[PDB]
Amino acid sequence: TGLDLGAASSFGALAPQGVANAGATVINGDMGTTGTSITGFPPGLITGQLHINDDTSTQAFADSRTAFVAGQALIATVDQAGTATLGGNTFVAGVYKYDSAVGLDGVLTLDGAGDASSVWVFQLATTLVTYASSSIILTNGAKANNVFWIVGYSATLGTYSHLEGNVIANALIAAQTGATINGALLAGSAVTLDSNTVTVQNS
Repeated sequence: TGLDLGAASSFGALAPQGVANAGATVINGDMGTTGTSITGFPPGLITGQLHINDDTSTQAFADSRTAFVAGQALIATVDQAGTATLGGNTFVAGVYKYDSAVGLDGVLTLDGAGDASSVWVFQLATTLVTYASSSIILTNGAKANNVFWIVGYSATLGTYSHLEGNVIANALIAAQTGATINGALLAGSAVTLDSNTVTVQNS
């Protein structure tokens, strides 16, 4: 019960209303927009293909929204209700449902429990915020590309934070200075970046 990102699966950063970057960002992956503005490359750099307003962009965007729809349609296996904090937890495979704003301060561990095909789907009804130097850790087989952050509004990643997983946001994804991602940023409005490293993971 992982999500298929389709043509989006090679993209480190994808958004309809553009990507804005500052600083020596490195995207180990493709980057695109169905709009026409990318700013800040250079000093940002990507290793893969740039797709600005072309067929790949259109298709990748649509698959990203498809994946988003699926991520929200899954039935939760853990209901976290109003819990506001992710940090300080170890979570095995699951569809975790949170009803409002969540933050990650400290360390969230994802425990593959011995099984590499472990899947996490975080259904975050509203915002995700991670804090400065917060981190997500993988253990016992957990793979980043089997982690899905389904963000009902927008995500903000804290300065020097580290995130594992595919971030699929309904609206904005803003990565603050020095945040690093093993995963992808698939936004419904814009992606903004500052001196980030985003490294697309496979399975």
